Amino acid sequence: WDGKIDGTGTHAMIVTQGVSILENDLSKNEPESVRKNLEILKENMHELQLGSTYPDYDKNAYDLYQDHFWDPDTDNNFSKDNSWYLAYSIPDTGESQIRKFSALARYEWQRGNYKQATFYLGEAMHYFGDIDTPYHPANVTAVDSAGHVKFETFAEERKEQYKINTVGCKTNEDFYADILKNKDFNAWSKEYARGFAKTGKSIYYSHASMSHSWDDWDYAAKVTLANSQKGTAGYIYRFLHDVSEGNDPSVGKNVKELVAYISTSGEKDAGTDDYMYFGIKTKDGKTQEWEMDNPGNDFMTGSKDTYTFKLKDENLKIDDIQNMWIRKRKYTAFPDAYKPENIKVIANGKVVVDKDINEWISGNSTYNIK
Amino acid sequence: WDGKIDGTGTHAMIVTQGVSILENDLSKNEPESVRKNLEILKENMHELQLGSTYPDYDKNAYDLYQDHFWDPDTDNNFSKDNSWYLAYSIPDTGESQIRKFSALARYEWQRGNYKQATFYLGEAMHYFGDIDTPYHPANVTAVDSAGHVKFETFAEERKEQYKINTVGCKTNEDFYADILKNKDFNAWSKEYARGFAKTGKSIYYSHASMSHSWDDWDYAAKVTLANSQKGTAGYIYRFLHDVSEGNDPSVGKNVKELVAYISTSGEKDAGTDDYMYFGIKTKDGKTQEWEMDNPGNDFMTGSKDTYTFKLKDENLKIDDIQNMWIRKRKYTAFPDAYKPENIKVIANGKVVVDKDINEWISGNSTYNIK
Amino acid sequence: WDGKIDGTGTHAMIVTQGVSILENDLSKNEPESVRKNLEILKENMHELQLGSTYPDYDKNAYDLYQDHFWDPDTDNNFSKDNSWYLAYSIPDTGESQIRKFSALARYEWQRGNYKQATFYLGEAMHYFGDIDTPYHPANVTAVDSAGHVKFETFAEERKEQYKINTVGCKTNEDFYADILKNKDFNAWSKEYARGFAKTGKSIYYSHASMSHSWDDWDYAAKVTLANSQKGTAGYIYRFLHDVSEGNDPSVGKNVKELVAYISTSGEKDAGTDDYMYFGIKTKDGKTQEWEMDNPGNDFMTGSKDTYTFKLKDENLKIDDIQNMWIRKRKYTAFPDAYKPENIKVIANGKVVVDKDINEWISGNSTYNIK
Ligand SMILES: [Zn+2]
Ligand SMILES: [Zn+2]
Ligand SMILES: [Zn+2]
Ligand SMILES: [Zn+2]
Ligand SMILES: [Zn+2]
Ligand SMILES: [Zn+2]
Repeated sequence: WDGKIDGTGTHAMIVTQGVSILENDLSKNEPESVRKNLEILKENMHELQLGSTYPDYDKNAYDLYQDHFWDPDTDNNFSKDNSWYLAYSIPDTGESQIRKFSALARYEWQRGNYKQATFYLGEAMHYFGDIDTPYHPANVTAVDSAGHVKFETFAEERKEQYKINTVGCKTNEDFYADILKNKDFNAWSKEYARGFAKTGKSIYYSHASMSHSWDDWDYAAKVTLANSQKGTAGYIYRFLHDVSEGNDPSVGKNVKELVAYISTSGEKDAGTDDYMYFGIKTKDGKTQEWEMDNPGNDFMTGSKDTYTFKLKDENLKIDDIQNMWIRKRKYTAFPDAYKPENIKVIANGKVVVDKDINEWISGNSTYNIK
Repeated sequence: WDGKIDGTGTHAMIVTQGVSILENDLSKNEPESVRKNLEILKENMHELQLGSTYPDYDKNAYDLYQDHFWDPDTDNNFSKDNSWYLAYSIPDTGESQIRKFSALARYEWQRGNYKQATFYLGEAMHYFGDIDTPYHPANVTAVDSAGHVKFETFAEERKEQYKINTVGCKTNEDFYADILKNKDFNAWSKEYARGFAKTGKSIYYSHASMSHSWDDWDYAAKVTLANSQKGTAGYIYRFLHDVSEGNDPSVGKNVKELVAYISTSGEKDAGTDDYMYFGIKTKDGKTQEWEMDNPGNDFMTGSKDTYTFKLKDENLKIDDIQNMWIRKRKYTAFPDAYKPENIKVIANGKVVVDKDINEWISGNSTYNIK
Repeated sequence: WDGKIDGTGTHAMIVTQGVSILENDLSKNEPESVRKNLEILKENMHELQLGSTYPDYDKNAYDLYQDHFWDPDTDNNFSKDNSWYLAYSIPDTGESQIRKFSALARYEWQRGNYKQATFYLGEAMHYFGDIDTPYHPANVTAVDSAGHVKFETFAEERKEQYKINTVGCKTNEDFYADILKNKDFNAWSKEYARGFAKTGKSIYYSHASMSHSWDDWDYAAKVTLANSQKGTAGYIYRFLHDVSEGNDPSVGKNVKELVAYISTSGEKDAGTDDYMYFGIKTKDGKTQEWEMDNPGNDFMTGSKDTYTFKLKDENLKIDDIQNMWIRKRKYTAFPDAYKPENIKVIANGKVVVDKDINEWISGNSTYNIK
């Protein structure tokens, strides 16, 4: 969808209505922790709005230029195993960005950093809104410097007519109750979000592609903006329950993937053009390394980069992973020292590592995170 | 496919061959009721032919302009639940039109209205033929006022060379026998039709898209017109067995959806621009309402409109639904009375309500159907 | 991918690296038969390279003009049953060409014809490489006389930077060990290859379609060429194990399909324009015939044509099929005798019939193969 850097536009309308929806549908029986966390979120509405529009205007989204249109099966295809060369990091998808930003928001909320938690939650909802956008051509025709297309600017002009204020039921029944059933957030999210995204692709073909009339486009905007608002209210309800009840979604499960979220210092020359690798060592002395490389320019000064790693040994638990590190390898003969500010490592929806570094890494060097 | 308003063209050839196929393959052991109903259908061939081409030339198909090309997974995506905002009616698909017109044909046949039953059966086969048409671009390039494209007009010129006169086996064996196995018509139809539609999408990419040669196009027309004729013969065989044996496909199952087929009187000003809602009330006093809104202009004078409703409570049987109604809500301050001629409600492949109304509904009023 | 008729280019690089990969990853425990067959393959590298590029420059690929881009679900859709008119032969797909050429290579290797076996194996890998090529528009824009597109010529210029030399593990662990688990080669191949092809379609939409930048294209070439090389090393490892251990993948299973690979003599006028049919007769006297017809010109002088037949009776074993034949039917009144040189029939991954003919077939005649 469209949105503006000041926290206005379609994206901000969707998360604003998501909270309004929950306030209207919130059952009388919901626990007081959930009701109290909803009021903290309401206090931080402006951050939720900024978060919701930010990803289209971030720099780190690899110089470029933004395109937030994926085939709905991308995430599923990338999860398969066999079909990915394991030494390469997996690219970000709208599906994986929802999970990463969700894990970050839960982590921040729990340590009492509500401003930052809500900004991250907004960013998760941005990507959910994008995967529900009914636009799936092979070749994109962008009309602005932030990578939006005409269907989104058309909906933007008309956004106020598509607002909804209830999902049709209270949070003790059907839609909302089914969202709490699966404890594994990542597993739930993958299936839940995929349903909305596939319906958006069907609607692209039947009503929103460029050959369709303006009436069809208006209809496509109405139904997909109502699906966006409903799906968004569902994520927010799930979020409130997870942080109120102190749910850990990672509890017990194998570690198939690890996600690194790396913040490079804003200091002049802190970025690097050398090869960077992430590595682990398990309890039984087996190791795995990965290349950290996304399409654009990785590890630029002041960037926040995301790398997703697929494990070869699928039977591991988080507690089996004893050590982790980052390793630099010189690309040229000329020094290009690297200064990370902080690294967060996420496994099954939990931030398991949050380490401030703020040290220069030079030459061919291995920096131990743990 | 192409077709003409007088019951000629590719569509009419497909249903004509569908009956010819069944006459050739009809086993010696088929019951006399099936054989007798086949002769009544043969007597009404002209209606089957008109029905088969009519939907491209109907008005109510929302002013417009017609496009009968859907992604094969549309129906499946729309059935999911979670991914549809329940207050909105679901849009018609080629898949859902086959089920609606099939239910109407069975209903009419059983009350001895063979002309009308066969016209409805033709209309069901029109939509099956369309979903088997190998044309699935994101953007459609229509070449006539009825929304046809060049692949269909190319096949139209060559239609007589693609005719088949047998599916390769008798109705006591394989293809035909498997069609009778599943008693739930709607469930069978969904899976059966989807196989032909997906094969049509594969063939679109390998042989029928515009970059392919004329030889490839001819091959695509040959195989997909033979699949259309075979699939059509199968539906007709299933129809003959269902009406001969007095099968009820709705028997026992939960009501997940309700379909309203509304005929608005042809009387001047009978149509309306006010908001229209459909509603039910179950045995335990729980209610649900839906907005009736399709992309074009709903409830126009003399129109026959179709609305598909998704139930929130998935455990209901037909006999649990005690009352149903339609409710009007004024859009402007100026009167715009509405006059329906008849409403048919369909649940799991059965016409459960068939009520003649022919009364003016005004103001903000609730009209009880039952 | 691109490639040249002299056994150079991207395709040849992929199969060359596939062997290099296996040499690096080959476990110390692999049996000496596997190690010895790898050295015979290394001796025949030039044939593996020629095989890998040949299919883009063959004539029989039906005059035309080549297009090796399929939707990933094509093979799966064609296997369904119900959705194919059984009297017509099924068209070739990248998926089915991998299976056909694999069966031919295994057959040749076993009779000691290593040159020809390795050339066939190359041809199987050509088609695997194509289905892993991330290019899936509805309409193709070819830029050379062999049907290549700009994404492939762009990767061709840069091919040397994308080479990999290991899959990341030894052949005693994970990736490689899972490849030997399923004994039914055809079943394994269908699922294995489909994973790579679906990932290629996702990458087409996110990075390789024409609207994406050059950086995105470079990234798409890197990951998909590494997937091609990895998948290719896996097929080659499977091949070495199947021929070393004398595996029969057909053992026990029902015959759902039969594949005919027909070589027409190079003699002047050996080809034919008459209708050609293939037929069988089972132990219980039941027969089935099929039309042999592909989109282009079938049975041209010196051609090697492939026809895939779907059986109606799905419960048959290979030993139930007693007789097979080819039947000619005059198209015109003027003689057009046909001279086949050899017919190979393949069932579940085994060459079950290999008959030299080299006899003229005239008029309306049935030629018994067995
Ligand atoms: Zn957006
Ligand atoms: Zn976006
Ligand atoms: Zn049509
Ligand atoms: Zn139509
Ligand atoms: Zn190629
Ligand atoms: Zn090729």
